[PDB]
Amino acid sequence: CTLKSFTVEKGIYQTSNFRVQPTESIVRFPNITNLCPFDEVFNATRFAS
Amino acid sequence: TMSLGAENSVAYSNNSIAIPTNFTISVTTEILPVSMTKTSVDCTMYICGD
Ligand SMILES: *[C@@H]1O[C@H](CO)[C@@H](O[C@@H]2O[C@H](CO)[C@@H](O[C@@H]3O[C@H](CO)[C@@H](O)[C@H](O[C@H]4O[C@H](CO)[C@@H](O)[C@H](O)[C@@H]4O)[C@@H]3O)[C@H](O)[C@H]2NC(C)=O)[C@H](O)[C@H]1NC(C)=O
Ligand SMILES: *[C@@H]1O[C@H](CO)[C@@H](O[C@@H]2O[C@H](CO)[C@@H](O)[C@H](O)[C@H]2NC(C)=O)[C@H](O)[C@H]1NC(C)=O
Ligand SMILES: *[C@@H]1O[C@H](CO)[C@@H](O)[C@H](O)[C@H]1NC(C)=O
Repeated sequence: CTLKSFTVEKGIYQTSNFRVQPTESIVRFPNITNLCPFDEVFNATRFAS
Repeated sequence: TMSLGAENSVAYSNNSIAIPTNFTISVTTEILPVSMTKTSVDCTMYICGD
């Protein structure tokens, strides 16, 4: 099926790659460390007028 | 300016001839290519890598 026929002659033939290999997905990123100061504005004792 | 070679002049004249009286054996080399490197290519692997 890589020569696209049903009869092949004597000799050596250089075929292709038709086998299918399953794959996964992965992702990596640095360490989240420097958070924003949301507590000071959302958890303040007194809010301005 | 390049020089074609050393200048010469043969003393040509009728009723005159020159005959060698000794010989020399010379061995010379000659190099000729015959074949090159056999190579093959994979289309899909080269074009669309994985
Ligand atoms: C404003 O302040 C309030 C109150 O201080 C804050 O709400 C609190 O947030 C914390 C965030 O950790 C909550 O704590 C959690 O509580 C639940 C049960 O309600 C627990 O299951 C959680 O346990 C997990 O985390 C622990 C580490 O803390 C692990 O050891 C554990 O194994 C679990 O993984 C966690 O303790 C807390 O309940 C709330 N409290 C209230 C009343 O909502 C709010 O987030 C602050 N706002 C801002 C914008 O910062
Ligand atoms: C032809 O050439 C050869 C090569 O030069 C001559 O042989 C030389 O002879 C002299 C004297 O006999 C020697 O000293 C050399 O060593 C020889 N050379 C060799 C052997 O390579 C030879 O004599 C010449 N013939 C004539 C008739 O002149
Ligand atoms: C030889 O050559 C000379 C010129 O160099 C010429 O005059 C003469 O006639 C010639 N003789 C013969 C026999 O060829």
